[PDB]
Amino acid sequence: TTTLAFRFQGGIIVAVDSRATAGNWVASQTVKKVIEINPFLLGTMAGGAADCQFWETWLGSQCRLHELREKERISVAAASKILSNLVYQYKGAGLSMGTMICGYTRKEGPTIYYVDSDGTRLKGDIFCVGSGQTFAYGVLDSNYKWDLSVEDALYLGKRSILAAAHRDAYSGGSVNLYHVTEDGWIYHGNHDVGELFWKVKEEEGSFNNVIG
Amino acid sequence: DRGVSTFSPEGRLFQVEYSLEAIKLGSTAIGIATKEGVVLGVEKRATSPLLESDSIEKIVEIDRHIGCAMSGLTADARSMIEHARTAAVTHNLYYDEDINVESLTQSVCDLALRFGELMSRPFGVALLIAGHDADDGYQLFHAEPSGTFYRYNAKAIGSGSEGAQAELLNEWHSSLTLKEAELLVLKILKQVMEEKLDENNAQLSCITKQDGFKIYDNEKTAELIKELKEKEAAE
Amino acid sequence: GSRRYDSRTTIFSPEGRLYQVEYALESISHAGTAIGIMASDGIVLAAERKVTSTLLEQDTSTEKLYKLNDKIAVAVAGLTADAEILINTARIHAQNYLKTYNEDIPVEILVRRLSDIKQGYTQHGGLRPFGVSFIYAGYDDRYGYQLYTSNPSGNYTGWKAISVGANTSAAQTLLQMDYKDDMKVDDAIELALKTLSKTTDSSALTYDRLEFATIRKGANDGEVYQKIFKPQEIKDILVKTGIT
Amino acid sequence: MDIILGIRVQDSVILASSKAVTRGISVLKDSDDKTRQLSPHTLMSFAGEAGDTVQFAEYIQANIQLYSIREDYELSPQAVSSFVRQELAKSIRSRRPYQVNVLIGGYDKKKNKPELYQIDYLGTKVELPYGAHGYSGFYTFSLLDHHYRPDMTTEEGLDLLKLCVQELEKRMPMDFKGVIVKIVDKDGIRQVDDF
Amino acid sequence: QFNPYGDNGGTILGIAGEDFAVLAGDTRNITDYSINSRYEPKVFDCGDNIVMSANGFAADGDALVKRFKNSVKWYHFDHNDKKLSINSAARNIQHLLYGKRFFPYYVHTIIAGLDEDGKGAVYSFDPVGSYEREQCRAGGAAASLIMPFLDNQVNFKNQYEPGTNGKVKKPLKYLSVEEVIKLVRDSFTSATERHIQVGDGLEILIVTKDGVRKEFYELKRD
Amino acid sequence: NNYDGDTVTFSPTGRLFQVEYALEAIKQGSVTVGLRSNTHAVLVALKRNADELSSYQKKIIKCDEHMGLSLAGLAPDARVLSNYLRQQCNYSSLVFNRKLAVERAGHLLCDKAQKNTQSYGGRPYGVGLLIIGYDKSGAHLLEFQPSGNVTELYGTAIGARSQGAKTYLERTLDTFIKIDGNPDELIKAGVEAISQSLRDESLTVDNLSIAIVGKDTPFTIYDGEAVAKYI
Amino acid sequence: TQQPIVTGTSVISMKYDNGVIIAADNLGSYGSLLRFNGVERLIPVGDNTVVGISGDISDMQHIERLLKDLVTENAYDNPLADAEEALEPSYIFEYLATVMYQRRSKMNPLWNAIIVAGVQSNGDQFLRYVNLLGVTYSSPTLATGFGAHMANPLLRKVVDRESDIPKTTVQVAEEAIVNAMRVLYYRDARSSRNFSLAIIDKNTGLTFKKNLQVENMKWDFAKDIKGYGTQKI
Amino acid sequence: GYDRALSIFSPDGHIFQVEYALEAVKRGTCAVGVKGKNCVVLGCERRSTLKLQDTRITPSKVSKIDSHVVLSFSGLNADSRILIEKARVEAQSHRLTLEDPVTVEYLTRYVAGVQQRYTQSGGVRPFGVSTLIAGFDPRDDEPKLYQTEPSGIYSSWSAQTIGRNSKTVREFLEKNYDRKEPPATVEECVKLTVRSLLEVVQTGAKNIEITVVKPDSDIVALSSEEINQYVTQIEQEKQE
Ligand SMILES: *C[C@@](C)(O)[C@](*)(O)[C@H](CC(C)C)NC(=O)[C@H](Cc1ccccc1)NC(=O)[C@H](CC(C)C)NC(=O)[C@H](CCc1ccccc1)NC(=O)CN1CCOCC1
Ligand SMILES: [Mg+2]
Repeated sequence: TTTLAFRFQGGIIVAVDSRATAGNWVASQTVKKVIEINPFLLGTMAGGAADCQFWETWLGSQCRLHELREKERISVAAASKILSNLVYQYKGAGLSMGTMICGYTRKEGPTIYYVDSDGTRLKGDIFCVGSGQTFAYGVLDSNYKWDLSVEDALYLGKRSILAAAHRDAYSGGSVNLYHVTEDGWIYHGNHDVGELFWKVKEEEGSFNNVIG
Repeated sequence: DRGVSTFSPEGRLFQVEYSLEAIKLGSTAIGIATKEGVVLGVEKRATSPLLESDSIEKIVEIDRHIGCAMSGLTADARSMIEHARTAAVTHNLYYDEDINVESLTQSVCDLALRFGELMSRPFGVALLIAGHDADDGYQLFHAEPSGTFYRYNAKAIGSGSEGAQAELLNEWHSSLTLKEAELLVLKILKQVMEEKLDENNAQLSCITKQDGFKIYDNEKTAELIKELKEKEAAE
Repeated sequence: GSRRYDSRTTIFSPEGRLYQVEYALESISHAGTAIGIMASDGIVLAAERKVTSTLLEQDTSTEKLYKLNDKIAVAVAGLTADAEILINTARIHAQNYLKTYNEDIPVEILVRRLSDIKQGYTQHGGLRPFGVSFIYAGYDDRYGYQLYTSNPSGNYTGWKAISVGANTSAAQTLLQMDYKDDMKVDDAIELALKTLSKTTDSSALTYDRLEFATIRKGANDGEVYQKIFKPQEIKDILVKTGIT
Repeated sequence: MDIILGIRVQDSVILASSKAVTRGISVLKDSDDKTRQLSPHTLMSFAGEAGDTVQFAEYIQANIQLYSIREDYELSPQAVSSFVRQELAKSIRSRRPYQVNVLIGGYDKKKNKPELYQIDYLGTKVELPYGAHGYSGFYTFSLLDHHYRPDMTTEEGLDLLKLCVQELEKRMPMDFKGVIVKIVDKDGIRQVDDF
Repeated sequence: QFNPYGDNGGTILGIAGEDFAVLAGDTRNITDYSINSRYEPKVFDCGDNIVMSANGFAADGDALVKRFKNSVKWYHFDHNDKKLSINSAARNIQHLLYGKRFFPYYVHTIIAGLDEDGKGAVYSFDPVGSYEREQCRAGGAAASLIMPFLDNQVNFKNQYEPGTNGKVKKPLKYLSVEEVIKLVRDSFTSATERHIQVGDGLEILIVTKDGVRKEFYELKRD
Repeated sequence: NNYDGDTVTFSPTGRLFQVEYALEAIKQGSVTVGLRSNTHAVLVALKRNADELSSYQKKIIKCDEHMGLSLAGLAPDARVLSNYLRQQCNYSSLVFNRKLAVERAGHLLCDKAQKNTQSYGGRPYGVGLLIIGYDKSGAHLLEFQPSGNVTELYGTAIGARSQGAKTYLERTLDTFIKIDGNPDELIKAGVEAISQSLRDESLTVDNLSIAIVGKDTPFTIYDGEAVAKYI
Repeated sequence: TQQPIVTGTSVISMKYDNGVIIAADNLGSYGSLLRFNGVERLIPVGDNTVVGISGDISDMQHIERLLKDLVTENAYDNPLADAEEALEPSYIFEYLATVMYQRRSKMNPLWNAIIVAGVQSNGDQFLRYVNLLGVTYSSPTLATGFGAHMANPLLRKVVDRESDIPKTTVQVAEEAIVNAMRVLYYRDARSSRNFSLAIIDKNTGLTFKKNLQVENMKWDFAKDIKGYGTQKI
Repeated sequence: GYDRALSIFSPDGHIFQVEYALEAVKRGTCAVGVKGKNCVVLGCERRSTLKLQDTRITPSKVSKIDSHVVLSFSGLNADSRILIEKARVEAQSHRLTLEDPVTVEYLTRYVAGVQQRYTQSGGVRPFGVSTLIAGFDPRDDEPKLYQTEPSGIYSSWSAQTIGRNSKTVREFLEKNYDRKEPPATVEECVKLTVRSLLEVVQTGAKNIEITVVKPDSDIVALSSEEINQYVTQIEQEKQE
């Protein structure tokens, strides 16, 4: 899978691919790897499909219970730590999860937390997760600056997933884009790689390795 | 002494009947159901003027589509609310949908008779559970410590209940608007309350399909109190 | 069923008192007097034995003064068997703390733990409370010399001088009269024995009636020594102070 | 987590801990602080298996902070190190042990002395003038055996630490992305922002 | 050593139309190179206009269907005879499957029916309960043979408008029930030719607003 | 008197007063009627309201496709016992692929109620039940009392003023037993029977509750305008 | 987890127009040793059901006791125990299938393959299989072990599909079963000559046949077989 | 285990064990809480029947739950320790999982929930304790003061008192405390707290304890001499 999230001047960009595999069998090209926990919180999924879907859906329930009890939106820190403490209980049992918890709150500002199934929890500005993470990192790190336009940042996230979809055999299908602000997350569409690749090739003049 | 789960010669559980007496001593809570929404209002009843009245939380959210008002030993309600919230969220987790208002009420009422020699006594609090679902629409339920619940078009509980219920008998009709129901709760609360009704010692709330469960601001309730005074003076 | 025979040992009276705690305190008021006095250079523990018989083997006997560790001792007033249950628990707690932190347990932490055990018997479990009051005499490097007392309620407080058991009202008045803050161990020894000598229900105070102990930072090269007095040594200090 | 170093000088304890967090093929982060303040004059650095390290460190932190509130008093470094050791010695015979190695650097306010304790995942405790966990010590102990004196200043301790880090940057295969350095003395804990 | 799992073969197929849905499965049941039965029903009417099949290890499949059927019964009891929607059924099945995360049900599950807007719905599950709604899904032994064909013929993948160079895709359409059944029959005839574990018979359950209808067709018995 | 403090105590004349006090809670409950022919079995229940603003308390509960009951007394106890019946019906289906016999269902309820009458701490159930069903030996009607006593009957009634309906059925016995292959006439006889237990109040549209089970008829409950036909 | 010790081989069965037939040999093998020669592996339950069991014999004897106890339990507080509330083949099967799957799910199976043969109340033929894994299936013919490989092909020539069942008489069906048992004696190394056969008919009831033998065997051609290729004498 | 229902309803709808626990609170030494504009002050009575005490080591009446929240009480002293310990544990547990210290309202709600649980659990009696919980939420400058009681009800107070003769001091505070303009400074708030205790205490400065809590974990306990200066100034103004 390839998933990424990064912080910049205008908030957070989150982009993921849509492929599910069973070994070399391509099980699906239409999976949703972003979960919308609330209007200010997003979760990304990489690893076991069931593990990710079940526990991130469960996380949504625990975040909802927090706001009923405390009359206040859960912090990104607290939400990420609920998931990391849960997987830590299951450590050694064989769960497979690589996730990013991305959101805005007034007290924290825009925040990204990496959480995985061996128990690691890390705050940071940039993360790429999954089988195709290295390919995304290659494009992302070279064109990254703090002060991209929202338009340029959305494109870079889209382009980094495209890069990984191309090179990584276990990533592909389509690109789902999100932008997180003060006012919440905004969906910026599903982009099929079968059309996007050729569009990007022509307009950008990239992918000169391919017969086009 | 005597068993906690003992029947009286009339065929009633002593402890359940005695808990109903505790509920009569509690502050008044009123609920009115309409086709435009369900309104829930309470008497706050601060024991002293130094007590910051906004911290009196007798109206409570269970889910976005289900609200709750209480009367009696209000400390006992916290674990009931916690169960209701968990039951509502858990059902959404298992079934990807809102939980029915009746089913939620039934879950709360299953706790009630779990007492013996489990908890050591029944709950000393009654609840008005108000909500909306797609199947049966806008609903109001009265949940007792007996484990029984009744659906109501309108219902009062607490110290002024029998006086308030007789008034709700005359005033309620099937064509009531939401604005009309708000004023009607404020009217009946003002009638049964010891102290003079204002925005600081009484609280309104409602549940609509569009906006869900909302506790009203003190500024919003103040305007509805001013609107009530003028319309009563009008004839 | 069994409900019929339950005394209900952990309930409030209408006045907001714990019946069994109050009645346990009444039991303790008949027990032999124990006095603790804290000085600048040490602590004294003095206590009166209850069972005067010429045939009691005194030199091997211990009803009042018990050692908890090298730094902390207790004087008992109440049921001796109840006290020994608590004493052994306190000895274990001290060694658990030493094992964990590699430092001797601070006096207050030991006192709080025992006092919490007593509290539990008043709030849950349906058992009778322990019919014991302790005077704790101890030293640590934070607060130095400390005197505490605990009673069956589980409440504890700190003291410069204190009495428990019989005639505490009379004893506490006499201590309040003659105690001063700049006082020393030798003076506190004399005060403890004089207070028992006046409050005692017996005709005269003798060596065979007393258990006596001191905790001094007057050991060789700045250490703390616990001295549990032998019968002959109690007899000598009675002659020295001028009581016999 | 890779490199954690400690050095006890005249009037302070200095802890240096690497910034890299690496999972398999990728360096996920290059600014990771591998330490927790246990009390105002006691700092614990840590390294070992992913997840276990932070979970253990924060668990110890919570317990020492609980003790501090209850007694209104700061435990000595020796007492904190003995508590930590017992937790690890208990852990090693569990269903799933904590795979975490730690250094505890503290300033004892009673004795007016810096103290450095090295404890491994088995619960093996030693007090040392200088310490390291993992492959670091294979390079750094020989250096410190040559250059260390007990009466060194904090500035001399930092220079001696630069000489350790330079050697590790020259000879170790992994890029550990530099170190965060923290000093523990009579005035508390502070971070050296430029290293 | 005792192996608690087995492989009973078989293949299943769900296709969603505009106002209908089908769930088809072959009726052959096998172990190794033996045929256990030529007609052992694998697709089941579970009530509330929902059809289900859990293909793979038949004992786990039967157990799961049995537990879901029971879940529908208790959903009626506990929520005033309310109709279990297909989306709600799917989430319930995820919890049934993930409940045995560390000793899984060795099956690939497909359910079919109508959503709350009356439109055709097919949901698909992995052994430990990850799920997704789709227009198309095949599961089981010959899934690898059938799915690419469905991508091509149901979702019109790799097909373009003639004369547009290759820039206008074939536009997506809902298929009629007659057209879907033709694709189902050809899928299973093709799978039977090339997969040894597929054959004997084809049983199709069709779900509309009017209810659940059945159709049966012979397949090759070799 | 001195022997009614708990369920574990016999009185000097061999009586269990707590059980008898539980039996009293049934007599305070609203009336419900049960009757059957050879083909069908019918429950008819008079539902009770708190006041004019309130709903009418539901009296009939479905246990399986072929079995269900009506209640009189403490409704939460009917919920506990009906849930137990639902589970036992369900166990029979899942393990033995067998619809639970109505006679065996009665035996299970009896034994569940009994345990509460012999042990300390617990209390008897405060509710009476009329179980109807259609199984492999045809139509059945049972009466459950929380003493543990379960009885198979052609017809009966329980609750307040239930003696009136019970006498009518005792006269009508020879007529209504013969109503085979005619559900509407069997319900008519049940509605006419429950009418003998009414005083002051009469059968309105949201007051009446009817249920039926039979040969080619699943257990179904009729409320609201569905029972206007029979008023 | 265990291993089977004393074992029984094939159980074979089929439906015919008015009922079902089931058969199994009387052997309990101890690996290659043909240890016990008088073991009954068809166990009747009432007058309408026969349970045929292969695999571990200790586990078979356990199952036999469960079924015996099931009859006792069904009679309790049941005035119609010998009539409308008698045990059915479908009830007996579902019970065993539940037990088998529960035991495999605890990683402690009953190491058997079971065929429940019978006739229901309404006259319908019942024939269904269950094994140590809890796997279940029904077919006009059913067989365990070697019988699956050798008996089913022969029995399927008589009843190839559902529509062939009314066309098959009891004489034809029994003949096919008896021939199949002979073929298994020729070819299964853990079989015996002696066997038991049970017919459950909707009209004539349960007929249980003991001490049957495989007969009309062909061995005469053996005299003409010499060497393994080139040997002439 | 001992399962006996000690807290039960009586015919008039009262739970006597809960009401008798309030009587234990009535017996306890007086405690008072007053919140200013930028502070909260907790005043406590020390009964002077006990002299020859060691004031260094005797359990102080105000207890820190965390660095930013304090708890005082009236009632059984031994019972109060159990609530304080549980509250301290929960404060650290909240920091561990939420990565944020407790709000004053949250800590109050927890302590109150423990008190409630002991009114409907078998084999236990209610706590003979009412608490005043005071402090400042993290990164917040608005003062917080809450009260709990044996039943488990809790609420927020501009000012409040509990314990023996609390009726008298509540009377004083109801006329002297203005909501529109509270004690603007630390001095004004401490003075009003000492004044209110001087209505009941009937002795100089050894019987009064004061603890001032300010924003950002700034908690300090006043000494005897500092309090004695307030006592001197109040009575010199009173002589007029
Ligand atoms: C694409 C990516 C790089 O792998 C990315 O991480 C995605 C992210 C998901 C979609 C959120 N991950 C997957 O696609 C996983 C990869 C993976 C597989 C197995 C274990 C861990 C990770 N894919 C799945 O989880 C897969 C989704 C299905 C195909 C829709 N499910 C399985 O492979 C499934 C369950 C595996 C399993 C079993 C027991 C415990 C835990 C996990 N296995 C099968 O269906 C087995 N087999 C049956 C016959 O057909 C082939 C597959
Ligand atoms: Mg690729």
